[PDB]
Amino acid sequence: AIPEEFDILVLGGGSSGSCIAGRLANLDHSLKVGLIEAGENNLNNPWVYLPGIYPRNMKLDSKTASFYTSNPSPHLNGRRAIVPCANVLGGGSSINFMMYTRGSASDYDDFQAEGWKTKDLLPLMKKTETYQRACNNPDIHGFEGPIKVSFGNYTYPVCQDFLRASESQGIPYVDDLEDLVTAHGAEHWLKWINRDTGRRSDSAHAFVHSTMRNHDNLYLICNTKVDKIIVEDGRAAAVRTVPSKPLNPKKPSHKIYRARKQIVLSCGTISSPLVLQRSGFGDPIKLRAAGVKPLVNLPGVGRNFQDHYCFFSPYRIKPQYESFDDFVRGDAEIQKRVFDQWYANGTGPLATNGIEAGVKIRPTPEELSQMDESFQEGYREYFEDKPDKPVMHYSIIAGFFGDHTKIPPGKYMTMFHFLEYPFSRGSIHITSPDPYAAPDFDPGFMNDERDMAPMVWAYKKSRETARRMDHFAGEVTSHHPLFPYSSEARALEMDLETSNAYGGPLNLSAGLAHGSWTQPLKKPTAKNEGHVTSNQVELHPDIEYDEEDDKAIENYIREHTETTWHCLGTCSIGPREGSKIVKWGGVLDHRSNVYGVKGLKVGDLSVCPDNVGCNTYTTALLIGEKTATLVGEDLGYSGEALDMTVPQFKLGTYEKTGLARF
Amino acid sequence: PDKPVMHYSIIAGFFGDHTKIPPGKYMTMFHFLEYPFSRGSIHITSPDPYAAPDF
Ligand SMILES: Cc1cc2nc3c(=O)[nH]c(=O)nc-3n(C[C@H](O)[C@H](O)[C@H](O)COP(=O)(O)OP(=O)(O)OC[C@H]3O[C@@H](n4cnc5c(N)ncnc54)[C@H](O)[C@@H]3O)c2cc1C
Ligand SMILES: [Mg+2]
Repeated sequence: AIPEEFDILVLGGGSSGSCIAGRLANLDHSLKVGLIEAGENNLNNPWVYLPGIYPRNMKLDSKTASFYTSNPSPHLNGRRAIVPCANVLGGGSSINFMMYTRGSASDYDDFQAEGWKTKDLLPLMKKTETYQRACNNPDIHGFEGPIKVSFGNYTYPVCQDFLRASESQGIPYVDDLEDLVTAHGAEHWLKWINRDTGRRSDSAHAFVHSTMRNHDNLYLICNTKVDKIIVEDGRAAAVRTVPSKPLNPKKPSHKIYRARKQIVLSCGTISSPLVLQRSGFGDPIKLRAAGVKPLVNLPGVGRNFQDHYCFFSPYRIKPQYESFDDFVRGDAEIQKRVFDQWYANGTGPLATNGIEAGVKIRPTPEELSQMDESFQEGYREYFEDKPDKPVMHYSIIAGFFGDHTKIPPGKYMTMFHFLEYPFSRGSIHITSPDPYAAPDFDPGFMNDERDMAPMVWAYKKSRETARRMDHFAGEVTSHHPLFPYSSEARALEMDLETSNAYGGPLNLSAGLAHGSWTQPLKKPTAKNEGHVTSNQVELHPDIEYDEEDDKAIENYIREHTETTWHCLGTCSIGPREGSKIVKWGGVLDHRSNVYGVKGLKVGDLSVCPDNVGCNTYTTALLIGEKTATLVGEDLGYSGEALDMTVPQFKLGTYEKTGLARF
Repeated sequence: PDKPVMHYSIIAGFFGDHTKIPPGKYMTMFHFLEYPFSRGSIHITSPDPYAAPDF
């Protein structure tokens, strides 16, 4: 039922690869497009389409992730950060936290490609999603794309508090932070959730599984890891593959698919440089170490790796407030209701991503003056020039994203912060011919001195905005930076009466404190009389820092940052000779053709020369449709019907038609 | 020769605030120095019986 020779191969099941695959199959119908993926098929998989069970996908024993491990680095205090990668069809779209956001207009301009300008990509960004939200800026958001975006069907009350708290810190509340022209802001964060159904909006169901029902000319080859891309006579005409799991040691197996006219790498920013390097694309010197024969000289493959630096800081919440923390804990009685409401209706806690509100930031020069002089020096060259770019982002999660086995029982609200444009640059490289062998690579977290100041400053900022929220009960001190014990900057725990409130009536140890493990939090200043009851506020004292209280936050960040999976770079656009933005030299042409070979293209999110200050999923879709359009013109097909609409039953706004709301 | 310098035992549980520790079952070691060298003091600050001494 599967033929050996596809017309257009599309390696990878990544969200970008599903874009290229779905769009490409659609343009001709007659054309035969075969997609190859190293992972399980995900059609109608309950653990994928329903949004609220996202954290499970990240477990270490979890099937759907690869968990690459980095070489140890001094900068992380000897820490060896894991760098997880998606391993299911649809890529990370089947796994992601479903945060929605969009990068600055300056970002796409920074690629400085012959194309790829924001002015050109705006319509293409507009073509790939419908916008369930009550849009005000309708000249930018699409309104009838395959992928749906909304606020979900449930809303934790945390968001209003986070907004009233952020607004008091001099951070403006902007209705749309995805406008592409903003630094400071706050918003009720959008999610990749189909509001009309409550399902996750991954690219696979929207592009691949929606096309296959409708059209015969698409082949899905799940569970076949790519080994190598055979190339001869200057054309990339084949791709030998191996099974994803080597279950038959005595007789290893492989298969060689053929592509008549085009080939495409959408394997993600980690796997892809490896696949090029196994084919011999790289430095001959670096490649002889693995014994692979160097076919083409591309030093830039594997270089210029880039991430974001998230780190979580939980704060305990009052007992009376709602959280998803007890669902993922997870109780057998709460969880039953949480599912039962979703099947019965479609609107429940399960039908929402955890994160509820968030704040992009660009520091005031007055507060910028106290940052380390190195970062000031970086700010002048990098951000001084451009107004559009945020330096750092943080949001708020209505629960604890982490291991609940290792934290005290209760309900928490956890702040999430990720640096927007880390200066640091990593690398990656294969060590062995074997597909299965783990690459050695240096993500290079905190490799550059300049990356620390914004991190510390955002912890100092987010703590203050979590201290002004109505929900706040006290920091969880075990998961906060290790301040000296007598410091006034210290992370205080929950009150005694709240300790009784969580402990239950029958506890024999609530306020009992021996060993001084934690310090009780002081009562809030009394509400003013003579104010309107709705305007009264009771508030904790502001905290202040010294050098010894800064070193602690610094060590905290060094010892607890990790990849945010916004990884990109490696194979990237630029001159073959080299450029300032890509010191080792680029490998792609502006038309996404790999240098030195004919017929090979990259659809990965790796393509980007430099960071996009937004969650990476949107650029995945966008780059996937760029490479799709490029393949389209490369085939010589007319600009008429060059647009490649997927089948879908469009639902209107509920007031336009009666069949579309929750 | 008779005098121990220090003692510790073992408690078949966690003697402390269970609200502030992750859920599970623990065995907690307990150690107390036998003869601390240090010497303290105590003194009343006020005539009132109820007043807390500084010490
Ligand atoms: C846990 C998690 C949470 C995230 N949350 C968010 C979020 O909330 N919002 C957001 O914007 N971004 C988020 N992302 C990041 C975002 O999903 C990724 O940037 C995006 O999916 C990148 O897509 P890609 O096409 O570049 O790579 P991928 O989606 O990883 O595509 C790569 C595919 O190729 C396959 N593959 C790899 N090697 C081979 C090989 N040798 N042969 C065959 N197949 C291979 C992989 O199995 C995978 O399916 C998150 C990511 C993680 C993983
Ligand atoms: Mg990834």
